[PDB]
Amino acid sequence: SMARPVSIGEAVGIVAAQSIGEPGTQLTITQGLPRVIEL
Amino acid sequence: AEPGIDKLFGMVDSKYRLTVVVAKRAQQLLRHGFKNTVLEPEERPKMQTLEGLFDDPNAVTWAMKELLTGRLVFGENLVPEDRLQKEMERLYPV
Amino acid sequence: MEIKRFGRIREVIPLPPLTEIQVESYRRALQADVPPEKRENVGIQAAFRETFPIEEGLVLDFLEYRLGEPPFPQDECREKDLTYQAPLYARLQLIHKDTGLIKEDEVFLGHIPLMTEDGSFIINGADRVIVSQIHRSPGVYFTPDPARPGRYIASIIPLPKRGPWIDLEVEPNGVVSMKVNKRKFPLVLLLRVLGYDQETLARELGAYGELVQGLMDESVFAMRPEEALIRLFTLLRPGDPPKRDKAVAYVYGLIADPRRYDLGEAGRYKAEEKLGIRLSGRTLARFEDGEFKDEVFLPTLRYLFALTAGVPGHEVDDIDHLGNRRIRTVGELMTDQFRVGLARLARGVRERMLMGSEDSLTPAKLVNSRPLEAAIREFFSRSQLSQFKDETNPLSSLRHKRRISALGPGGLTRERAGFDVRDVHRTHYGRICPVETPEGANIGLITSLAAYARVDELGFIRTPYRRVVGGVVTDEVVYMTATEEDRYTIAQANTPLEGNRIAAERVVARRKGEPVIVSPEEVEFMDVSPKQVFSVNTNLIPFLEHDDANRALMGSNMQTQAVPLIRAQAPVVMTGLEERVVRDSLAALYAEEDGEVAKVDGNRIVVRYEDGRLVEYPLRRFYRSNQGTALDQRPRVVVGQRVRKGDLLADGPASENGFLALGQNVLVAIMPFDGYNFEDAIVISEELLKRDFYTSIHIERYEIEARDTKLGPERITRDIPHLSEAALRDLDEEGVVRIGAEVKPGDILVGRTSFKGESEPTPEERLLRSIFGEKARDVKDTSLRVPPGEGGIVVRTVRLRRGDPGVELKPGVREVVRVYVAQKRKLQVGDKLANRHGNKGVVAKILPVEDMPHLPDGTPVDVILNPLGVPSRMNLGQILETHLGLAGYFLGQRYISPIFDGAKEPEIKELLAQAFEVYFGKRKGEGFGVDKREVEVLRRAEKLGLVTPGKTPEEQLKELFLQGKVVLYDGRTGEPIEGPIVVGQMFIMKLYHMVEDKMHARSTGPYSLITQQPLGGKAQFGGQRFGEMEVWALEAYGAAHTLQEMLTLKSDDIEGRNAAYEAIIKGEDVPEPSVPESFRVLVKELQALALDVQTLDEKDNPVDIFEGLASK
Amino acid sequence: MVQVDGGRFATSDLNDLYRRLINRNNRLKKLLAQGAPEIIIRNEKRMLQEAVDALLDNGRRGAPVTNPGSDRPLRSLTDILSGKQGRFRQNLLGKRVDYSGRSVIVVGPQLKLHQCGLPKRMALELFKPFLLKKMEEKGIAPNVKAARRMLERQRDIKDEVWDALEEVIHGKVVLLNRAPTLHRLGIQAFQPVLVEGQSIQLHPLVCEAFNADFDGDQMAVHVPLSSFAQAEARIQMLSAHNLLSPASGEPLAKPSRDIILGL
Amino acid sequence: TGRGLSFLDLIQEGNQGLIRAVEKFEYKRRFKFSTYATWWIRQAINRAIADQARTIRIPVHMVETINKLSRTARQLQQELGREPTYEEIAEAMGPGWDAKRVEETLKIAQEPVSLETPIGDEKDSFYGDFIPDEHLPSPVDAATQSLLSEELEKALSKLSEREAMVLKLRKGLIDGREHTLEEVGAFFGVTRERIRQIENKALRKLKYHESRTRKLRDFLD
Amino acid sequence: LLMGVTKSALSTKSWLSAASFQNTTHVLTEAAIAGKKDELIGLKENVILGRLIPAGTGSDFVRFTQVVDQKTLKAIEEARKEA
Amino acid sequence: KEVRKVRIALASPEKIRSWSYGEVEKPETINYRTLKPERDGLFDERIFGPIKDYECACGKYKRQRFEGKVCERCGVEVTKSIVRRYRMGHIELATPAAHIWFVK
Amino acid sequence: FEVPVRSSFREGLTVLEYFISSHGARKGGADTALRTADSGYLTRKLVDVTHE
Amino acid sequence: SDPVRQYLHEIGQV
DNA sequence: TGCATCCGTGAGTAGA
DNA sequence: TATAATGGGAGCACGGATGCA
Ligand SMILES: [Mg+2]
Ligand SMILES: [Mg+2]
Ligand SMILES: [Mg+2]
Ligand SMILES: [Zn+2]
Repeated sequence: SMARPVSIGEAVGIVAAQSIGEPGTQLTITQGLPRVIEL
Repeated sequence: AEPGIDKLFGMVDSKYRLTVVVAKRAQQLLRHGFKNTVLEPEERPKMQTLEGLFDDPNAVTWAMKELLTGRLVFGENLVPEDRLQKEMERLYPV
Repeated sequence: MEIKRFGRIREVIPLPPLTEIQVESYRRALQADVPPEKRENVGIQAAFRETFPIEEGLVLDFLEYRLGEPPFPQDECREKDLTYQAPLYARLQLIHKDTGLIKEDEVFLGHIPLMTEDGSFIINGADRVIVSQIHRSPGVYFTPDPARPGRYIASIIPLPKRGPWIDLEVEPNGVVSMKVNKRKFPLVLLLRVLGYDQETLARELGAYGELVQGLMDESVFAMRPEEALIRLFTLLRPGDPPKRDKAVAYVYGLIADPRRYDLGEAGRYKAEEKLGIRLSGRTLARFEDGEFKDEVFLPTLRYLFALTAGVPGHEVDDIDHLGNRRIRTVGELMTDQFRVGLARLARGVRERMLMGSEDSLTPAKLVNSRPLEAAIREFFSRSQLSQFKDETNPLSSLRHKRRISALGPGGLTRERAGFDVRDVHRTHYGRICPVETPEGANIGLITSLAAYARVDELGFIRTPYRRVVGGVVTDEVVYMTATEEDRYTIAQANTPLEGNRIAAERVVARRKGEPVIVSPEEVEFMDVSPKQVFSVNTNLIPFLEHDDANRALMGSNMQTQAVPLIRAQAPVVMTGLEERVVRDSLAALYAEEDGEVAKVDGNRIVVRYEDGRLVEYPLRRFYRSNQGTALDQRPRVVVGQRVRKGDLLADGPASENGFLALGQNVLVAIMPFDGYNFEDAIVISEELLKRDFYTSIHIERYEIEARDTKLGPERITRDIPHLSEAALRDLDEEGVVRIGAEVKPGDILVGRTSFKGESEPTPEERLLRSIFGEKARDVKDTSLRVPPGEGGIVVRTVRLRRGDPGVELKPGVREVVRVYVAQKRKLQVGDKLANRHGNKGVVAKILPVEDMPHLPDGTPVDVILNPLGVPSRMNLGQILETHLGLAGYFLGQRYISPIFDGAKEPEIKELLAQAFEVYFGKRKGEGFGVDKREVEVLRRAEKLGLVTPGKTPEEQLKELFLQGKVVLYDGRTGEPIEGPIVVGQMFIMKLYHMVEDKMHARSTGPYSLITQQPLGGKAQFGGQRFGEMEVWALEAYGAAHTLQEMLTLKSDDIEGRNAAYEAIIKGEDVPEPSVPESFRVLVKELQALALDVQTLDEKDNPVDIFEGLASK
Repeated sequence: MVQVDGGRFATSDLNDLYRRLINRNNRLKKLLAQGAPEIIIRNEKRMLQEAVDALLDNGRRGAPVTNPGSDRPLRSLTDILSGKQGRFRQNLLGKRVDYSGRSVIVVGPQLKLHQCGLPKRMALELFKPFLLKKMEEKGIAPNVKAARRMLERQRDIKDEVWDALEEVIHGKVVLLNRAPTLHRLGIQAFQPVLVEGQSIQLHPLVCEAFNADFDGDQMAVHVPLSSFAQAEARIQMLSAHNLLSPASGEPLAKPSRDIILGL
Repeated sequence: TGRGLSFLDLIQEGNQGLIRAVEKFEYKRRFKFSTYATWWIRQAINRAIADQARTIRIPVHMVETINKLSRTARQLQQELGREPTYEEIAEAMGPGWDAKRVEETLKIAQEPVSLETPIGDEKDSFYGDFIPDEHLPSPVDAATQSLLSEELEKALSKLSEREAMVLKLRKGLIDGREHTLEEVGAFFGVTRERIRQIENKALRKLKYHESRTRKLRDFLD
Repeated sequence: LLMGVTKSALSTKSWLSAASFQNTTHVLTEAAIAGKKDELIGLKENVILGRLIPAGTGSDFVRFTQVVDQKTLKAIEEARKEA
Repeated sequence: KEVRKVRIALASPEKIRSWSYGEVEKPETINYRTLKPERDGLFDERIFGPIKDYECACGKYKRQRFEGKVCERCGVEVTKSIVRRYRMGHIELATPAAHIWFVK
Repeated sequence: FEVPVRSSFREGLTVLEYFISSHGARKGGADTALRTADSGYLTRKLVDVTHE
Repeated sequence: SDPVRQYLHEIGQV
């Protein structure tokens, strides 16, 4: 977000989960969301 | 955008440390009634009322401007908290 | 003004009554208009025929029943919070089997709710609607085994709660298995029970190779049906002693007895048609001659083996095929709940038969009506398919009754619904609307009945088609279900016709839904109209063929959200269906026969009909609906006017001259304006507010009760302790605010005092009273006031009191006051507007007339729409409506363009030319030439390639006007827009969602009992929910103190919130937050689970968060 | 066991479960004292066990305990703790809060990136205690109570309290939030600008981050109280302070729609 | 079954009845045991149904009264063809019964409702979420009491200490208790009649200070 | 050992964090048997107790930082020097 | 006394008894007329606590001067009503009962 | 389907073609409706596993 | 599985 | 070792 | 407190984990 080294104390777990989950409704052998959840 | 936010982020190793410093400093300014301010009378943040310019009631803005000046010293394990509070209560009674 | 009609398609039949799906159903259920001897076995009568006779006097039998007349009119029911209903009496006879004596009587069974002419009900004073329920029709079905290719499953399905589903299949081990109540057992056993012998089964089923060999078990044929029945009984019911009498009492009850197991009549017909047999009763098996006799089983098994073997003439069933799905209407649901409630009467009857005096008994002493009453009441008040009737406007009510749901009792549960049931089936053509259906989790589950679609007594949905013989289309109209439809080849209604004969060599038709091109000789039928394909709402969208289905859906659904306006006007471009909607919804008032109006007033219209009888029609005036809108009737006629039969007298809400008005026609320009139309937002002219466009009357009802309490009675009085005259100003002598008074938040409507709960006044508190030289008043102020963001003029008052005639209050309540307050709402910023094409948005900005883009003649536009909303949405209907609206603006005429048949481009070009002559030629005759600005715009247009170079400015301006684009001047500058803008007349409605109702804020307020967190909702003045995801947001930001503040000081921390409030009002900083209360609730609730939860320190020493309060 | 508005009573099902348990336990004790046969005592003990079962976790084993004339399974302690409506998810990991509000959003084109239009009435309610203290600092009210009673009736509201409210919120920020919150940009900090009308004004550039258009979308407002909370909101959560997606690193606040069209 | 008690509960209470029957039975009368037992079993079952079926306990005789009222009203609605009023019930109940007694009896016969009763169409919300807590003081009330004590301490020091402290001594600001004339007298070394006349005197002078600054208006509500 | 996000989330050392996810009965039972102690290391645990989350400003890294005047610093320096 | 940890374990019958301020003998809630907690009932104030702050059931001691004082008449401790949230009761079973969480 | 829709929204659709498109439209809608739920569940799982 | 059935069975033993 | 059983999951806010 | 009466009545979907054949 800041284009600079991450500040200590930033919680990157929540940020990662949100970053992965956010475009979950945009996702359209397995493809898309079922594949993601499969992995 | 907050004025000089890039510089303020530049002053610290972590943005959250900047937040802590600003918060604590604002608390110190509220407790001592802005009597401990390092700002000159012409450097004082102003608010526009119906009457005229008064002092900016917001302690956070004050703290950020003070921090911008460079007259403040921040860090860990500088002084003991008790000694600090006693000296501060002596220099600026409430 | 003149109304120009388009389209070459002539509808052979009008729309059938749209409320029939309610009215006809419930009427057929009750049959009060038919004499008791003529009453059919369908409906409530069935409940009387199934439950009776009651035996083991020794016998109580049903002779006849009757419905009385309503003890109160509908209006009085709505007023007094009663239910509109008729009494139910049952005439029965008590027959003794020894003594030949017969005791005749008729007993009161309680009251049953009555439907209105509009097809709704009134329950406890509130209008309600019973929603039709689609489900899987009973019968015999055959589906391919998903796990085992080449094998099939045969399902025998009865009606819901009419007894168990039964599944027959061929298992890999080679035998034939049957499943009842999740128990698999070899079918051969039951086959032996029904009396079948190895010989009969061998000769019957032996045709198919080695299918019957798995049906061969020597141990089963080695025993009489008795032993097979007993073994079957011990299989189905372990733990119960296998007695013959109880075995029969079980197996016959389950698989035979009609009062338990009942297939549908349509299910019976399904079985007959599919299997090719005839059912004696509606039951699979029947008890006769002291033995069991089969009906359904052998044919079902035969069909199963035939299909499995691959024998031609057998095919699998589509479970979602509309032939296999039927509709349970209001009458049917109410009927079944009546059967359920009446079956409970039997228990009471037999109970009172077994004990007491067998000598002295009457049907009055035997019958306790309470369960039956409690059944029907449970169905109307608390059920799923019984919904609060939605009337924002007549169309919403009309559509609410035409809803088709797959949800509710006996139906599907959500999240258990796959794509299959939510899909649009090929048989939904003409029956269920492919367009109209909710967005989100309910999609496909809630659908709408088609316009021309009708539902038979069987429950199936059928749609009209015209017969075609040898290329000649007749006027004969046949209603067909899906299965019937699959038989023929049906041509489209747009097929070219010279007279009644088909003029096209290759005609577009369909066989079982599959699109195919054919010859006129092969055409067996034709569609009545495109209208039949879509619902009522969807049929109100002009140029529907130019809109994407997804936006058409929104346009369809949002019309029911349209608020009635005082100035409301019918659309410039209509579909022609607008009057029927107003008629069927019973909003407007019409004349009975040919006559002459005697009297026209605000409150009533007196008509004198030719026969001489004087008929006075009272008019509803300023009535509040369920949704809070305004419903009143405005007279459309004058004294001495000569009217015919079925002519308009008064106009109902949201109606202009008998036409449906959901909004107003405004002048729109399509062009971005200063980012105020950014992302679907809408800019409007202040002029709309000046002339009172999009202004609506809204009435809210505020109720209060004064009851009897153990400390003392609560009273409604003008005396309110510790209040100035300024607050008591508009209150009358009794304490109720005078009607016509203006109330704002904080004002008192009904003054009420209540005796204080016994309290120990703090030394400070009771000192203070003496400080001002006063004594503590015996009561405190409970008075009803006006909640924040609400208010208006009080238009009505109602006071119910006990000790006075005609009124009986619920126990303990002394009096009840109702205050009806109305307000006139102007269109403001944040109110939601929408068109019929799915384009919707809130009003972002209201510009003064000088800031609006305007025509060269000085005419400003009403509304500015953003073109960016068009392309991704793919609804071009609004564009064409805007062009035709532009033509109709200058031509001063309206239009009717039905769906799929209507105005095409060249016609609109002609109309735009004709309008252009008026728009320009006027100016030229007024002695005005072409403007410089117009020349510049025309140059830019030449560069755009919108006009042909070299032509005169007038010719180019016409070439632009034909495209629906005009020169537009910026009101802020006077400089023209650099290019021609689309300007026209569009029909826009103000939706029920308004910023005035939805705005809320809370500093502090009421907290919950157990959790001590702020309550929910604006109505309760609660707080906003900060959920898991929001906490995740704060965590991701890394704001610790903000989050902690949300978790403690702002919600459940008592000491914390108190100290924070006190710190803020004193000007200090908020203190350190302490332990939240919900966590203490957690600890104590975990202690109730016998788990010891200990908060410790770094030394593992116990830390008490209860501060010694929980420790002895 | 509480008395509602109508004078009637509302109670928790745990009271019924406890009642069953106590009744069956007492009956058991009496049966033991009276020397009942083994069968009776056995059945009674079974019933007791199933009563403790129903109390602790209902529906776990056998048919769930329901009230007379109802199909609704009574709510046990396990049901209270577990689930989406359970104590944890509902009342612990999330809560309803004070100093919060909501309303319909409307495009803010005149706003700076760090600003949001805030309706006067809403701000008056949200900042109410601060407004009371400010009213006491000036001569609008002699004390806090008088000021509160003054604000209770809308007709008693004059312009001086608005002018004081302006000085109250000065420099402070509020939090705007839209559901569903998919990522941390579903909540952003803005400087409130008091506006007429009941609608919240939202800056065009944050709409993408909020996934907000105006079809009638609504948003919630929250007020950070402490100087720490305000410091966090202003430094960390400010809209203008986060211009890039924490996911892709690309700008999440960028020209779109009409802007791109004009440029 | 269906009286508010489970089948097994009825069976167990009936078992108690059976025990009573066994202990009280006499074979001398040549009666089958079922005859004598049935009475005690029905008695026990009925006592159980009357005792345990209500969340808020009501005495058995009152239960009999309520059931009687129910049957009476049911007969009345049975014959009249409509739900009877309190007056008609008062009539069919005989002497001593008026409309008010019927109303109060029906009011006292009301069973409480569950807080977990479903509100919407889903499991989303419950009835108990819409009920405020009237018991615990809101922060506004707490600050009200606090500021009340503040201003009362502000205006009470305006004059001579001992008489104001005698006023507080009567109203229990000091000790939180009202002291009798002889006691509140014996406190500071005085006795009897004077004390009351001082309180009034205080309350007279108390009418001075505040009336000049007028700080106490709003707290009087 | 590889396991999915669900099993991983349910296998975490913190019982407060695990029980608030799903399978609450299982988690609570095993934890109660083991006499498990939650160290409140993560977020959810502290959120439940309404404590300050160990992240952002709540981090043990940045929350102990002090802010002081040059004058006050000099004063402390005096007090240290003379004593 | 900051909380650095949260421990969870089983509760012995003795622990459960040391939690309880009394046994609930009667399956009763409140009186049908006076609408007050029944003696030895689920809502009984002699066990869980006073309904009104610093006041007993009979009304003998109505003030804060008595704290920790149990009335000899109505047997109610004089203290803050908030303890009604914090105070456990208990039920002594005739025969032990298995906690279903450790069974099913 | 063997037969496509030759018509644009400019030209306008036959009721047949429209009804043909309704299938795809509905399918897409339901797809979205379920997908939101699945995605949300996934997200909650991720948050729960990564929160510390 | 069913307490009532179990008790009825235990009743039929005598 | 694989088939089969029980058990436990299934977005958020608003309103009602 | 006393004829005799003696066994009830309702009612989708995919995963991990364990149990069993
Ligand atoms: Mg959008
Ligand atoms: Mg939107
Ligand atoms: Mg009488
Ligand atoms: Zn006492």
